[PDB]
Amino acid sequence: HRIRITLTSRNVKSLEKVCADLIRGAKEKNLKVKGPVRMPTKTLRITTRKTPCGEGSKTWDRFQMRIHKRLIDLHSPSEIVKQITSISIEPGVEVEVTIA
Amino acid sequence: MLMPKKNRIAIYELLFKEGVMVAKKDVHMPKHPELADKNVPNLHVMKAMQSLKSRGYVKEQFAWRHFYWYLTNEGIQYLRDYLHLPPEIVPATLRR
Amino acid sequence: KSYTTPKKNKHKRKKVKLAVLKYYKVDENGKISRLRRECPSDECGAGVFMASHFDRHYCGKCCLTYCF
Amino acid sequence: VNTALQEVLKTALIHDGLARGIREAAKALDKRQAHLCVLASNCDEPMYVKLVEALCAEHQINLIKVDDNKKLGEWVGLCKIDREGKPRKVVGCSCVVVKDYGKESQAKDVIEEYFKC
Amino acid sequence: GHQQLYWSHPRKFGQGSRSCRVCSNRHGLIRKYGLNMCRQCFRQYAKDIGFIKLD
Repeated sequence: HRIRITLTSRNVKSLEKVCADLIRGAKEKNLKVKGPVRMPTKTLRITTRKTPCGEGSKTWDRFQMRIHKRLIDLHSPSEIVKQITSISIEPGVEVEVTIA
Repeated sequence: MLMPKKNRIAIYELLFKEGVMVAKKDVHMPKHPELADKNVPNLHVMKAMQSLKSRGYVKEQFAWRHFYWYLTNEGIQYLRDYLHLPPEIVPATLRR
Repeated sequence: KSYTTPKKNKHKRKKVKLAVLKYYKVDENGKISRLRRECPSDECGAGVFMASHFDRHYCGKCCLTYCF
Repeated sequence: VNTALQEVLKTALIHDGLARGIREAAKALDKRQAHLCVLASNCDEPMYVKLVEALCAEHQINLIKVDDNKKLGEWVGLCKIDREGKPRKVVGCSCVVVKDYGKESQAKDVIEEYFKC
Repeated sequence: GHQQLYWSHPRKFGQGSRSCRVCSNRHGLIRKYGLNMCRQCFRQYAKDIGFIKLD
C-alpha cells in the first residue's frame, strides 16, 4: 500500500491549504498518514534585454517562476484516495496518483 | 490555381460534418495533420478557403500562424447545393 | 518594363485535332485495329497510350521507356 | 424516352456518374465500365460518326439518337454558368455515358424497355 | 522536377529550421524550456505564462 502522491502548484498558500485539508481528512479517516515532504524549490530564470532596439543603456530584466512540490504517503487503496482527492481542489495545484 | 478535385470535395465534406476549419500559415506541410488518409497539401486548402472568403462564404481569424474559418449561412447553402446532398442533414453546430 | 536581354516565353503546347482517331484504323469490315499499342503497365488503367517515336516508345504516366 | 434520358442525366449530375466526352468514355469502354450511351448523328459530321460508331459498337452498347448537340447541353452539367434565367451559352458535347448507382427510378425501366424490344 | 527542386534545400538544422511561434521571425529566439518565442513578444506575453518579475 506504499503510494506516493505528488502535489505541484505555482502558489504556496493554496498548496498548503489543500495539503492541510488532505492531512486533516486522513486524520479524521483514522488512517496512518505520513507528513509532507517539502521538495527543494526549482527556479526558472530568464534574463533578456528590455528594449526591442540596440539603442540605449545596456539594461536587463529578470524573470522568475518558482515551482513547489509536496509529497504525501498514504495506506489506503485507490478508491479512498479518489473519494478524498476529487472534492474541493485548488485551481493552481495538480495531482499524480502512483502505486508502489 | 490547378488542383485535383478530390481534395476540394474532401475539405467540403469536412466543412459539412463540422463547421470549423483550422490550417497553419505555412506552405511547407505535405499533409494536413488530421487528413493523413489522403494526399493533400496545405496550400490548396488555404487557397480554396480564401477563394470561399473572396466569394463571400467563410470568415477569417488570424493571430500567429493558424487560420480559423467559420461557416456562414450562405456558405452552408452553397455547400448544400454544390455537394448535391439531400437538404435534410444538419451539421454538428446546430445539433446539441 | 524592358531589358537589353530578350524576353523569355512560355511553351504554349500545340493542340491536337482528332489525332487519336487518326490512329484508330477501323475499316468497313469487322476488324478493329489500333496503330498504337496498349500500355503494358498494370498500375494505370486500360485507355492510356504510349508516345510513339521513330526510335523509342515513351509512357504516359508510368514513365517507362521501350527503346530498341 | 427523352424525358427519361433527361432525368437519368440529372441523376448522373446529382451523383457524379458522368463520363462526358470521348477520352474517359473510351477508357470506361475499354475498362468494362460502360452502362448506357447516347450518340448525336446528323450534324457537321463527315467521318466522326463512323469513328464513334466503330468505337461504341464493340460490346453490347446501346445508343439514343439526338438531332442536335446543343439540345442536350442544358441538363448534362456542362454549361452550368450564369443561372440567372437562361444560361450564358450552350455548347454541344457528342456522347454522354451514364454510370449512376441509384437505379430505383421509373426512368431506368423506361430506358430498359426502350433497349429491350 | 519543380516538385523536387522547390524544397531541395534541407532544413533539418540552421537558423531557418527554427521559427518563432508568434511572428515567424528567425531573430532573437529563446529555446530555454521549449518556449520558442522572440524576446519582445515574450516580454509582451510574459505575465500570463506565469513568469513574474521580482528579483
